[PDB]
Formats: sequence, structure tokens, C-alpha cells
Amino acid sequence: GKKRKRSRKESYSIYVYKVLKQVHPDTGISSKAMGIMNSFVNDIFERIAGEASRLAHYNKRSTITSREIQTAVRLLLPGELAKHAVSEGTKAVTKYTSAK
Amino acid sequence: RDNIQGITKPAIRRLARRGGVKRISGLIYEETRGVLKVFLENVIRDAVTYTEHAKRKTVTAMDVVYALKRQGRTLYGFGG
Amino acid sequence: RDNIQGITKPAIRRLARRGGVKRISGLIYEETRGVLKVFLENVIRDAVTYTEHAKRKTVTAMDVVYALKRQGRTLYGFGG
Amino acid sequence: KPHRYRPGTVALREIRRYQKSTELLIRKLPFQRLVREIAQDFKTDLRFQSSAVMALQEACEAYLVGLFEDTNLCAIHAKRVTIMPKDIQLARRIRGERA
Amino acid sequence: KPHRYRPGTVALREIRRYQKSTELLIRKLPFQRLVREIAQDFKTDLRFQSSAVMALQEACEAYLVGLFEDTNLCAIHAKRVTIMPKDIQLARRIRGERA
Amino acid sequence: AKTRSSRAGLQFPVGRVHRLLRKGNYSERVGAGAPVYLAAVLEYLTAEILELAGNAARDNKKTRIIPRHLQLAIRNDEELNKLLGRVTIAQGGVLPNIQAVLLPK
DNA sequence: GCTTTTTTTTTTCACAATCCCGGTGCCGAGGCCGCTCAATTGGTCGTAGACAGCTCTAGCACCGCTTAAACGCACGTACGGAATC
Ligand SMILES: [Ca+2]
Repeated sequence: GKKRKRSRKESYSIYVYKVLKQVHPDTGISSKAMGIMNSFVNDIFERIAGEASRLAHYNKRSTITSREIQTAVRLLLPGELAKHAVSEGTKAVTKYTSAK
Repeated sequence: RDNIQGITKPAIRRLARRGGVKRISGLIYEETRGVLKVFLENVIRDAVTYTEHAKRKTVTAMDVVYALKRQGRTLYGFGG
Repeated sequence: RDNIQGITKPAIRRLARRGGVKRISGLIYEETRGVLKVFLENVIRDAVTYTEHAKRKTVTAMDVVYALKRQGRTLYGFGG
Repeated sequence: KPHRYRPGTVALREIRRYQKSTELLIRKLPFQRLVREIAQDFKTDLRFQSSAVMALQEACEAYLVGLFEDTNLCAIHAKRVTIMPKDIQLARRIRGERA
Repeated sequence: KPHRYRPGTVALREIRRYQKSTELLIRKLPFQRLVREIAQDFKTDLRFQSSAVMALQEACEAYLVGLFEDTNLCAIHAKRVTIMPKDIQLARRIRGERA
Repeated sequence: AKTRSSRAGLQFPVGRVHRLLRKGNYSERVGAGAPVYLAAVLEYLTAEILELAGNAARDNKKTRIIPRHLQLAIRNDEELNKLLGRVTIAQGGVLPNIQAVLLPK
């Protein structure tokens, strides 16, 4: 083998895979398709975060809470997508708090 | 009946004048009302969201300004 | 050299076909080269700007992805 | 000797007049009630700063005027002088407002 | 007799073919030389990641394909089937790309 | 020790997301509930694209998702098409769509 | 009424192109591995925002008057769209 480790490069791909095997267990994903799924996750991270950042800033608050994320989500996603995304985020917070 | 009809044919004619239009089909006046309602729908939805997020029952000018910026239609002169 | 002619007639016709175009004026081809060039100048200028700010002598794909995002023309799949 | 202007002549006077002025061209009250009416569909018992409804109007009027300019070109492009619903529809299609 | 398709029939075939496919329709090298050529105006002796040129191409062709959709709608709007420079120009004027 | 992901019943990395928020200049401070909420939203959206992108593959008689499959999935859904209206999916191609007036009679 | 003439309409009939199939063979999806680095756990301090309790701003209800704008309608010109070339 050869010396010097290539420098770390973060991605979401192991989590895209994991979600992929829930939804379509007998289905894989190409190299460039994963590059797209990455570019997607990063896009929506940025959009949501930015809007929450602004919401917090408008109402004179230092802290982004799950509340901000929800409001941003309601502003950014279309109708049905927002509902489900609001449900799942709520579920996730509810579940996380009670498992402390 | 509908407040949408309160946006009258003569007001519509004035708007299209300012936009340099000389001659106007009869059908436009409804068509315009459609567009305008969808415009307000979209802008007001996001403004009220900012209001509901601020825990207020009163929509400020700033609420609209942030809503209009999000919709790509930045607005000057109202506390920007 | 003088490479804009390298955007051939047939290659322009191919793009237009993907864009659903059936019939194409003789004047379209030079007109399209103008647009394509204008498009590239703008995207590349910002890319290069990013490259220069990073003190590099080699344009990265990020430079281009970041430039494209700046033109409201987001691109997925090149590290975006 | 009853005087008459030809079709288009007063329109042309109106254009010239309205382009020169800056005053809002929708009656303010019917507008305010329309804003209040639509606002109900998201939240009931909502109050509006007067400046908020004015922003909304200033906004609504600029966008529509602008759309008329784009619509007008679509009509002219089809060798017409009369704007029609399809002109508005092409315009908003190209602007990326509708699919 | 030697067989011949009527004007319009292969044009439609070509559409179906290219809309089905995803490959880039400009020849990669003449494009790359063009990218290098334009890039000289801003800074000389510039290198390019290969992916940066592909990114630039992916983006150019998506722009232009898209623009041809809008253009084709503008020609149709004037009861034409043939795209012309004024169609592209109007499309771009509406998009806001050009004054 | 078990991850914040497992507490929240998620696949996406709540810990990573929380750090990205702290390190991305969005606010001075970050609530504990935020990264949980966000991670979940990104996972949902991801799942919704992968469901639809899988279907386009299966319908192409293919096992692995490609860029085309994503594109088809996205543009054929009104909501996703809206969400990603100003986004270009490389090696995606366009939906087959020939204007009716251009067709023969 | 019916024969003749004529375009439609409609069917045969070749031929190009695009679609499926299996067969082949190659290369990156996929998963395993071992290490590293960032996440977690479990400490402490500090304050940011939730909360109550108050002020008093400006947002709403309502009335009565004065026009000015909105509304119909009678009338005809100039546009749009159809058709032919
Ligand atoms: Ca305080």
C-alpha cells in the first residue's frame, strides 16, 4: 500500500444508503446520483438553517430552537412536504426528549 | 360579495396603463384578479407565518417586508 | 485560438431538439453562440474571482458550483 | 359638432398620464378588505398595521404593472396590440411563476 | 424510388431521441477550448480541474435547453413553428436576463 | 453511550447536524431540539426522493438509481419540482414533452 | 331520376428506424477492515429568554358629509382572425 492518508471529505452517503434500504431494500444507487443526493441535502440544510438564522435575528433572539426550524420549514417546503416534514421533526423531537 | 371584485375594471385599466398597455381584452379583468389573489395569497401566507412566529396577533409592515424579500420582490421604504 | 465556431450548427440543433424545438431559423445559430458566450463569461468571471480569492492558479468545480449558485442557477452533482 | 376621439387616443393619453404619476391606482379600502379576507384563510382575528396593508399594495401594484409590461410585449410579439389572457400566461410561464 | 421522410418527421424523431437521453450534446473538446479562451480575458495561464469544465458544460447545456423551451413557446405564441432570434430575445427579456 | 440519532429514531446524524449549525454562522447559540428537528426533515425529504427515484429505476428495469431516475422523480412530482425549481440535476436530461401543435395531424 | 368525373378516403405494401432479447466482459457499487477524529458523557458556570405585571400606542368601530370615482349603456371604429395565396 501507499503512504499519506487522503484528507477527510465529509458526505451524507452512508445515511442516504440507510434511508435507501428502508424505502427500497432491493435498490442501489450510482456514483453521480449520490453526488446529487449530497448536493440536495446540503442545499436544503443551507436553506432551512439560513431562514431559521433570519427568524431568530428578526425576533432579536440568539438561539435557534426546534421552533425556528419548524417555521423555516413551513416557509420553504410546499404544502404536503411541509406537513410530513413537520410531523417527522415533531416525532423526532418528542421521541428524543422522552429518551432524554 | 368577493372582495376580489372590489378590484374594479377601472382600477385594472389604470394599472395596465402604467404598464404601457393600449388595448385590453374583456377577459383580462378576471385573469388579473386570479393572478393578484395568488400574489397576495403567497405574500400574506409568509408574512402571517412571521407574525405567528413572533407570537403576535398583529401583522406588522416588517412582516410583509420579510415576506416580500423571501418571494424575490424586495421592497424599499417600509422599514427595510 | 477562435473556438466559438466549435459550437457547431448540429450541436446547437441537438440542444434545441432536447428543448422540444421542431423548426429552426438560419439566424438562430449565431444568435445562440452569442447567448452561450455571454452565459459563460458571467459564470466563469465569478468562478475565476473565487479562484483568485483562494490564491490558486487552478479553477475548481466548487469555484464553478459557487459561481453558478451566485447566478441563481444552482448545480447538483459536482460537490454542490 | 359633437367632439369624438378615435379608439386608442384616450388610452394613449391615459398611459402618458399614469406613467408620469406615482400614486396608487387601486382604491385603498376594497384592497384593504381583500387583504383582510385572504388573511383570514391562514389566521382568524388578525390585525394589520396600516403601513403593512400599504406595503402589500405598493407591492401588488408594482408586480402587476411590471407583469403588464411583459404581457404587452407578448401581445406585440404575436402581431397584436390587444393584451389577452394567453399573453399573461406565457409571461408568467417564462418568468417561472407557473408551470 | 429512393425513400424520403417529409420535412418535420425526422425533426420529431430527433426530439424524442434527445429528450429520452441525458448525455451532453456539445462536443467536449471544442467546449473545453472555448472555456479556456474566455477564461484568458480575466486571468492568463489558468488551469482547470476537469470536473470544473464538465460542471461548466452541464450548466451551459441545461441553461440552453431550458432557454429553447421558452423560445419554442414564444414562436408558438406568434402562431409559428420556427424559432427565430426575436423569440430568444423576448424569452430572455421576460426572464430578466436582458433589458 | 448511544447516539442522539438512536434516541430520536433517526438515520441522519443528529450530532453532525448540530456541529454544522454551530460551525456555519447561523446563530450564536443552538437549541438541543433544533438539530434533531432538522436531521429528521432532511431524512424525510431524502426518503421521499429515494422512494420516487427507486420507482423510476424499477420502471426502467434497473436496480440502481442514477441521475436520470432522480430527475424524472423530481419533475414528475409537482411539489419537489417546486422545491427544486431553480436546481439543475447533472446528467438528468429533460422530461419527454413535445408541444401538441408541433405533432402531425 | 340516374350515369360520368372526380376527390376523398381508405386500404395494401415496401422500407427505415426504433425496440426487445440474450451473450459477453469489464468496472465501479458495495462491504469489510483498521485506524482516527469527532461525538458523546458528565462535569460547572452564566445568562438569555420565559414570565408577570404595567403602560399607552395605534388599530378598530362608527357616524355624516362631499364629491369623485364606478357603473351602464348607446354607438361605431378599428382591431382580430379567418382564408388564400
Ligand atoms: Ca433581556
